[PDB]
Amino acid sequence: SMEGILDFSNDLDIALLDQVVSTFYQGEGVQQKQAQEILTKFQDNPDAWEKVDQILQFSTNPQSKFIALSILDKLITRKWKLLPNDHRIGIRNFVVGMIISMCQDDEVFKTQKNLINKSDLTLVQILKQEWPQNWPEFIPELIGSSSSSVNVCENNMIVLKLLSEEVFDFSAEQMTQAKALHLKNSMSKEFEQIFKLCFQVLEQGSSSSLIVATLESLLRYLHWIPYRYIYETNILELLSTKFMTSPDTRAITLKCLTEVSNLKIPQDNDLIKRQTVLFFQNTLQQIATSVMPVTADLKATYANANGNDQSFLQDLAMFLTTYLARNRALLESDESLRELLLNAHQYLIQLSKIEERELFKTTLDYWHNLVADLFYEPLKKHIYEEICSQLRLVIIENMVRPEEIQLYKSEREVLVYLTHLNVIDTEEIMISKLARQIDGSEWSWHNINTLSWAIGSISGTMSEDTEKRFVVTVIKDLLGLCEQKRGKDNKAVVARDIMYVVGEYPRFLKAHWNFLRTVILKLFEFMHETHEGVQDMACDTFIKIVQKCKYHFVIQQPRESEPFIQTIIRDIQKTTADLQPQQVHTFYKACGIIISEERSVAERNRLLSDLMQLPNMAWDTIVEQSTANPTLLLDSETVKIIANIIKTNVAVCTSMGADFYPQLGHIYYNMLQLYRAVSSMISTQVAAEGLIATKTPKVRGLRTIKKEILKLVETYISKARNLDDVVKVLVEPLLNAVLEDYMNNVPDARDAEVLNCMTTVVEKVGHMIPQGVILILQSVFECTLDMINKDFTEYPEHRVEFYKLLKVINEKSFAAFLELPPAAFKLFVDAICWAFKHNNRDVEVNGLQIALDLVKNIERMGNVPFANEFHKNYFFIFVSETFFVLTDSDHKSGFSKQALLLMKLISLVYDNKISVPLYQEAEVPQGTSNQVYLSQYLANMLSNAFPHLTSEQIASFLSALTKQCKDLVVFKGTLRDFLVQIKEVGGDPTDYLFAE
Amino acid sequence: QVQFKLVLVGDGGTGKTTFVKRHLTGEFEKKYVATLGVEVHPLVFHTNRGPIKFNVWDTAGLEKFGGLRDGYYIQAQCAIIMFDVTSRVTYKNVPNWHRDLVRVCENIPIVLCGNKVDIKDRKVKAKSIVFHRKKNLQYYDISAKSNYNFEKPFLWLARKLIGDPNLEFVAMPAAAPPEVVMDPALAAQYEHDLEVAQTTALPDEDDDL
Amino acid sequence: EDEEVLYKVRAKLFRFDADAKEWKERGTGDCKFLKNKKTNKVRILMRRDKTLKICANHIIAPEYTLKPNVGSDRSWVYACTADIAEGEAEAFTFAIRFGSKENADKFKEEFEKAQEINKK
Ligand SMILES: O=C(O)c1ccc(N2CCN(c3cccc(C(F)(F)F)c3)CC2)c(NC(=O)c2ccc(F)cc2)c1
Ligand SMILES: Nc1nc2c(ncn2[C@@H]2O[C@H](COP(=O)(O)OP(=O)(O)OP(=O)(O)O)[C@@H](O)[C@H]2O)c(=O)[nH]1
Ligand SMILES: [Cl-]
Ligand SMILES: [Cl-]
Ligand SMILES: [Mg+2]
Repeated sequence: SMEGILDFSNDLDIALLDQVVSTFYQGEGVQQKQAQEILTKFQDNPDAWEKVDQILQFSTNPQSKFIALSILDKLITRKWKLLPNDHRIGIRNFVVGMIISMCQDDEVFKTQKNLINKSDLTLVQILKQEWPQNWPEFIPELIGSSSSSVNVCENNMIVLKLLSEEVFDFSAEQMTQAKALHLKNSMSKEFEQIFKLCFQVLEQGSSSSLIVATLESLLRYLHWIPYRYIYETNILELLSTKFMTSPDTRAITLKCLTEVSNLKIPQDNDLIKRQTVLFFQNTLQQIATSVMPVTADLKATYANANGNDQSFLQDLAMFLTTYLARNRALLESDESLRELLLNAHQYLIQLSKIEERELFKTTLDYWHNLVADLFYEPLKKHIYEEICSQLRLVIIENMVRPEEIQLYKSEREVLVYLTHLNVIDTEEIMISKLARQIDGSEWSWHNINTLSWAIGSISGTMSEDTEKRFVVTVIKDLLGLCEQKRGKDNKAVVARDIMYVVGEYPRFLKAHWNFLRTVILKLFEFMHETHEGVQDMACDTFIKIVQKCKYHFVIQQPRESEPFIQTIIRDIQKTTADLQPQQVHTFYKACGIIISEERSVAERNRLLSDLMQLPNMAWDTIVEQSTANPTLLLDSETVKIIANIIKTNVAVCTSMGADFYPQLGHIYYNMLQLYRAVSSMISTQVAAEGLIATKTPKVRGLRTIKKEILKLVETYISKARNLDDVVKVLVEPLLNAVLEDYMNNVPDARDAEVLNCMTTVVEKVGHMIPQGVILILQSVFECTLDMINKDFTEYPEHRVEFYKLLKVINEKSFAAFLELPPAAFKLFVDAICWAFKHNNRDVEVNGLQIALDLVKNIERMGNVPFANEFHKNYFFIFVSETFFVLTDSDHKSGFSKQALLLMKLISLVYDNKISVPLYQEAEVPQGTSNQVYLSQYLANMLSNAFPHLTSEQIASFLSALTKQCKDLVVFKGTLRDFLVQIKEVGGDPTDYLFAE
Repeated sequence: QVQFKLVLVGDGGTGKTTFVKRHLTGEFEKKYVATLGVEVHPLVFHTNRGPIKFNVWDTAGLEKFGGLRDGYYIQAQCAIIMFDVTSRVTYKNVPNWHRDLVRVCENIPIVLCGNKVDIKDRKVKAKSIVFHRKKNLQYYDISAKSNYNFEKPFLWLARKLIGDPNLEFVAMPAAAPPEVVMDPALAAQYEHDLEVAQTTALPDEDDDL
Repeated sequence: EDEEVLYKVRAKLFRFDADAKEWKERGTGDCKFLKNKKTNKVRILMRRDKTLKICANHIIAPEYTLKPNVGSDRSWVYACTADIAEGEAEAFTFAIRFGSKENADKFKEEFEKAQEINKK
């Protein structure tokens, strides 16, 4: 029976609508859901707007009226200009009348805020259409109607707030540039009268709900009004005294004073400087006397979360940081403003102790600005000594782990600046916090961790001598703390923090070889501790120390028989015997970093040979047994050994790059034979067991071997220095091993990593292997396109790697596309346009870049038959495909590159840089310029796609577009204007003449 | 038991439905099926202050599937605004969702959630996310996929709605489960159903669990 | 608690949805084998990380058999006739996955020990 309202042939039963709406808002389960669907179909009926004035008059349900206003809003915003003037004036007067009537009834004003606010927004949508050109008296009549009633006055403040938001805050995306400018100038022209009314209400006072609504509208005005309305009236004084004293007005007043602090203000005027000081002094005095003194425990207050305390304290942090970041110099050179300056900063110290991450970050951004200033600005640090001392304790007690990247960075930078400003105070706070870990008073895992992160963060800031004494003191103390602690949980925590601290002080390690040596040998002992976190931390600390101190492992240190790298390699089996595979790979990666420091080739190659001894011997015995009998691979355990050998090679190649070549050369031939043998096993497992085989641990293990081989080759080729050897030794066996295997596997068995490996090969040596690039395209192009051209979802990794490969081929070896037969070239153009339609931002962006690069590649060919045949066949396909993704609202992330592509395409024709006619003969006079025909083709295309536009709108848009096809920012402006106009009927064609 | 209307808003594909479903059933839905208008689901948490029920209005982010739009916000007592940290446009649209929401719901606790922080290539950097500050929104980095901070939006809203800053999620005692006898008539039924299930692969076999 | 913890292991639990012919995750957290100190009956009790909501609550019935999943070397699938995690006792096809083959094999050992305790 609910479906009754969807039958428009019969007059609407308001009592039935009221029941559906009640069922939706107050009902449950299946009933709610059905009411939901019916209400949506009702609202979306294009004639539903004719039912609105009936529902507004005769409904008892305020939710029905709300939904009626939503229906009205779709008409006003999309189709308003289709209505006769009489009908528009009728709706306008009904809406004003309904608002005034609801406001004059005290009961309705109190209880129907939802429906009044929705009515106010509906009126503002009418103003955007009608005002001021067709409604010059609106503002005068609103000002007039405001003295008739306190309810109407308060509601008029809501209307003016929403108007200001719609015109100044949200216009950029929702209106044409010309229409936004028109409404801004219109509000600007009449603001004097609006302000007069707002000031009177604030002066005349009385009703708090009216005062709050007026201050809410002022917050919006402050985004755009000139400073003189604030500084040349009593308003600064009222905001910073009266409105700070009462808690109803205090939150909004603080937000107003924050925006006052951001007004554009003359810089060379002592009276304005004094007014800026005064409102700050007044605001802080009202806080200290009516809210809380400077000493108050804001951490405790915030935590207790009474009433609006949390929002108030957030707003105070925003006010203090905004004002002081701009104005603290106003308070710094006058002795009588010193107390105000330090009290403001003392409130910020108290706010900084609140346990609230997002508030802490806001105060931390201010502290960064201040201590950066004290670091560089002459004669300022002494002012803030006591503020800085308290801030050192706040930052040290709040230090997060370096894994929280941005917050750790911000904290580190503040602490480094503070350490420079007073190294003795920083050291004393850190040593005394350590003492309270040792005496147990502040002991916990969190507390020793946070302190260790803080101590780590200031490495490099002290003089080498001060650092030396500090580091020894800290390590001695953490060692004592470790001894003192009982049970492996506690000891592991302190051991990880010792490893952490030592790893952060490379300058100290580099100066003290005996210390560094002991640290490494101690890290090697910890690599045998199965206690959770200890092996991982030992390996992470080892590679971190090696990255910073590698030179010390590659020279012979005095009183050593050999470079320490030889000692590490000699004992590597024993050292790594208890590590998990990923930890062994880190260890081998670290050794690779050291070995790359050796610039003697013979000695480097020998260290590399010695490091790879264990994986090379495991490899050799497998290749002997594996080739002697192929069936030995099927064994789960051998697959794991082979993958871990390849991963060890990847790890060492990651740190050695070009230097890795001799080791790659040792395994290369048998590694590509193993790639082929594993490929056979996957193929015949899929044949025997079905596509499900690709999910089995055995086939995933085999595929891991193929992916690590491709990863090893891409890792080497991406860092290779000798490209002649890459082309002469590596490329041919690689293409033979991987391309046909990729092509001749079923989609589900094809490795996307093949596309990734080929991208690096084309990137690095594409110019040197034209025939190899042709072979890459022939093997991967059509079979990969067929995997990804059925939907936007299947084979997401192939999708991404496919367009990265086409992008690099189109940049480096475009001749490979000239070699394609016409039908394959057509599939390439189809593939590019397919990329444009993607919502996945990786593919879409590569798609548009390939299109740009392709146009550039064709332009480069000059006036020749392939270029001419490209334009004749594809120019209009690229223009229409680009316009499609510009206008369909489903591809907004690609806007910039769509615009750049369309600009290139239009500029080609505007410059007469296309030699042949784009039209086929007897379609237009044979003289006809490509410019005239492009005009005609676009006018026709836009007219059919957007039949509600006038010929005038389309012609003006295209006239603007072609004139602006050398000015990207203006062109984009015109495109955005067009995207606004296609959403409505009767868009003004003169909007496309806009100039700033 | 106290029940509060929670409205979930944000761009299409930001993870609103995924996040709710994970909370309702524990499942991770990999597929994008765009919400049509709104989906309403009751969601209960057990706290040291007793059970709290959220009536979750999971709204459509796509304009063409928007349905009643701000009609869904009427009498909301709390809200989540969702964006995707892998999609800059979804953060650019946060002020538009906030505008439409607070025009209907003027004084409600609101959490801003940056979803999909599990994805390595993050596009909306920590430094860029400041919109919550002047609007007094709580902010969390979340992942519906890794469960990073997955409970935080509800725990924060529960503290705000109950007015107890020390409210915690608790474990409800688990009843002794029944001892039953396998029906001899449906023993053939069960071997079939188990065959289908053994030969369908578990998803995400590369994850830590 | 009126129960002794015999075994605790981190796990992800799935239930098979026959309609969508797919595995749907039900929760991640500590899977516990709990021995009732009154009846000596051993149950699986599993709670989700952070919400602590129950995703498994059933007797380790002697008639249950742990089978491999085709996809995994660190999972078991078994039919459960009466799980009360979501309330009303329901039959599920469950799959439980662990951090390693070793965790999965240890789980199987413990699950059999519990089946024998439940036979008494
Ligand atoms: O001057 C030297 O030749 C010298 C040699 C070694 C030192 N050590 C620093 C390395 N060390 C250490 C102890 C346990 C763990 C670690 C860790 F691996 F870094 F975690 C390092 C403790 C020994 C230190 N540093 C000390 O502070 C120290 C050394 C020995 C002691 F008995 C007491 C202090 C100095
Ligand atoms: N990587 C990753 N993907 C996620 C995450 N959360 C959701 N997704 C995926 O995002 C896609 C969209 O999720 P939905 O929940 O349908 O998005 P929505 O916001 O409800 O979309 P609309 O209903 O159109 O507004 C799905 O493919 C999800 O699996 C996350 O935390 N990480
Ligand atoms: Cl300044
Ligand atoms: Cl339209
Ligand atoms: Mg959804």
